[PDB]
Formats: sequence, structure tokens, C-alpha cells
Amino acid sequence: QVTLKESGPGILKPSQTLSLTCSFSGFSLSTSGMSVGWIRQPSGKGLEWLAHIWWDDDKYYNPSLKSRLTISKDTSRNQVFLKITSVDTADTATYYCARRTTTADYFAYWGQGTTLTVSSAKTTPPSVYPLAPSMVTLGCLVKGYFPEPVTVTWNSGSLSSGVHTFPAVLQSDLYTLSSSVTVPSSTWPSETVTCNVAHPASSTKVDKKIVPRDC
Amino acid sequence: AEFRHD
Amino acid sequence: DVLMTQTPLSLPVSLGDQASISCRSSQSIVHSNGNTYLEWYLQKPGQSPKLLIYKVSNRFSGVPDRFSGSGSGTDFTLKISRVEAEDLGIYYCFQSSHVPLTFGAGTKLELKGADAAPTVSIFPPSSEQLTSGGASVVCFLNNFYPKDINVKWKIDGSERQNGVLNSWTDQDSKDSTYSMSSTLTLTKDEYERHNSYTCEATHKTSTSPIVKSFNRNEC
Repeated sequence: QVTLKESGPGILKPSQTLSLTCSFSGFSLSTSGMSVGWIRQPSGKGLEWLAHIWWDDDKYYNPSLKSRLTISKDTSRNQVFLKITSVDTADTATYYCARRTTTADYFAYWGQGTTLTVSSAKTTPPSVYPLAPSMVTLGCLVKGYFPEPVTVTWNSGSLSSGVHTFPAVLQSDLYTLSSSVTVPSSTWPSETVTCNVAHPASSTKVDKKIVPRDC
Repeated sequence: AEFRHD
Repeated sequence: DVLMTQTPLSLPVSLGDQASISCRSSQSIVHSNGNTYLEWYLQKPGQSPKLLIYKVSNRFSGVPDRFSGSGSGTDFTLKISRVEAEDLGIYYCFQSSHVPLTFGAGTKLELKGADAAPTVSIFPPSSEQLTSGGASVVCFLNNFYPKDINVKWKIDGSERQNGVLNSWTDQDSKDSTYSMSSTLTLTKDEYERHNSYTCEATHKTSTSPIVKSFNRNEC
């Protein structure tokens, strides 16, 4: 079967060199007409073609990355490599390798991708803050953590309905998100509501009980 | 610049 | 470079209806060999993109016949008949005639739902955060449809553009609504220069804005 499998370093600091590997099986780059390309996707954003290599060593590059890209292959080992020098935050993306052939001239086969984060951030626990107000909406703000992810639950998981936990966004190299929960006004504050926030990378777990605001 | 399509 | 412009970027549909996606190349993508190398890919959540159509109108093997490509010159169209839930995701056109190879920005095929005004809630900075010199003001705009919405922060009645970050949830798989958070981050010093804070939402469900406010001095 035709398969492609990307691997990479997972995380790099700005200025470092990215070395990606595409290990394939089910075909050979010694076979006439064979080619492999690299395509990336910043999260929540679109696809960008980067580079391409053919069985006879012809290589094509996207000018948008200038002299930063180098594609190569080891047909003996069934591998294609992509090197990107001087990485910066904009190189944060999922990287895919994909095959085309002269007789099947389209990207029919893709790998699952390898995800890369480029950041100078250090591991940092979140600051967790209460968001206090027929139905009532409460929340918790989870601010200034790195790396992803955090997990947020409400009442240790017993409150699962009516919850919106929003995607994290970057603020000065650190992540922030909030979670909201909506419950009947008859259950709060008469009954407690607590947000539980775990950030595995920093070895932290915090509970924040929500109490009513005055303004 | 054209891409390869043999 | 060839720019590939897709329309629309968001496409709500009822199940079983037909969806039509437009893709226009900024210049000819007819290769010297005579073929037009326009491909369509579908990326479902958490998955790699998958091939649907090649050379404008040729269906890749295994692709349901409800997917069909057509076009002429520089104008291309992907048609998806009798839309099923499994068809939801992001569709990309792609030209491979010219280097660099280029994709369209992607069109998200999404579901239609019943109109619903957002439920809007505003929250002042917590005392815990203020102790540390920071002041985040949070506004939730929850469970609304359709997708488009205009959110403004006002401080002492005047619009505030700087320091605002927004986040959106994926369309809800149950009620097909959207939710968003808007967060205004200030220093405590900045926060203490004003008293009235307002989150204002305008949505097609009403000609009147939804306005939620608090006064700092009452907190």
C-alpha cells in the first residue's frame, strides 16, 4: 500500500534549522514519473505548497520562502527531506508530504502531517481568574500559559452541558483562553460552580470557585 | 514558470 | 504568482441541498501541453486534505458522483449535490500548472440553522487579576446564528479598538450555532483611567444592538 509518514522536531526556537523527513512505502522514487512535494498549513489557515522533488532529481521551490528551503531524497532509504533554515514564528504549521505521478498527476496520497511550533517561550503555568456575573452565564479566564494545551472542566466534570471553551489565542508568546458555562439561575449561587483548570506541561491544577459580582 | 506535467 | 480566489469563503447549506463553490485564477492556467491543471481538495476536521477532482472535471476514483467539477477559461466551479453531513469541511481549489503551485483560501461548507440572537455577557477583571497589575475585560457572545456579527468595545462611551482579541468556537454539532469570546486586555493603570465599560453586539436578528455594561466603581 502507498503510505507517507512525516516526522519532525515538534518544537524549535526562532533562528534554528527545521529538518523534516517524509518516510514512504508502497512506491519508489527510482520509478520513472514519481514525485513528492511538501505542503504546509498554519492552524486555522490555508494550504501553502513549498517544494517538490522528482525521481530524476529535478527540484521546484516556492519563491515565497526564498533561499530558506532545500529539498532532497534518499531513494535507498525511501525518504524525502525538507530543510528550512532560520525558522521564525510564521513557520508554526502542520507540514504534509504528498505524492504525484506523471500517470496519476494529482495529490492522491498525503501523509497525516507533522506539527511544528516555533517559539522562544518557556513553560509557564496559566493564571486562572473567575468570571462572575432564567439562566446565568459564568466563566473562567485562563491566561498566560505555554505550551498548549490546558483542560477546563466545570464541577469536576459534573457540569458538562452548556459549556463553551474557546480556542486559545497568542498574546506576547503566551496562550490565553476562556471557558463559559450556562446554568439555571436556580442552581447558582445556591449551589456551587467551580472551574477546574489543568496545565500538564507546568505540573499545575487549579480550582476557581465562582462567586457573584457587585457591579 | 510552468510546473512539470509529462 | 497565480492567485486563486474562491467564493464564498463560508457556505451554509441544508442537508440534501446542492452547494456550489466558485474558484477563479488571476491568469490562465492552461499548461503548454493543453491541459488545465485545476484540482479540488476537501479537508475534514483533523484529517489531511483529500483529492476530489483533477483537471477541472475528472473525479478521482472512490469519490462519490455527487461531486462534480466544471469550468472554462479561468472560472471554475465545484458542485456538491445532495449534501451529507460527511461532506462538511473546507474545500480548496488548487492550480498546478504554474510555479509556485497555489491553493485558494478555502471555502468552509457549514450547516444552516434557525436564526438566534447572541446571549451576551460582560465580566469585569477579577480582584485576583487586579492584584497582579492586569485587567482583562471579557465578553461572551454565545449561541447565535447566522455566523456574521459585529462586536464593539466602548469605554466611557467611546469605541476602543486596541487590546482586543476574539476567539470563535466551531459551529455547534447540535444546534448549528456559533459562539465567540471577545477579550479587552488593559494594564490596571489603563483600566483605572475610566469607569464605564461596554460590550456591544450587532447581529442580523435585530436592528437594535445588544448592550452589556458595568461600572468599575461599583465592583
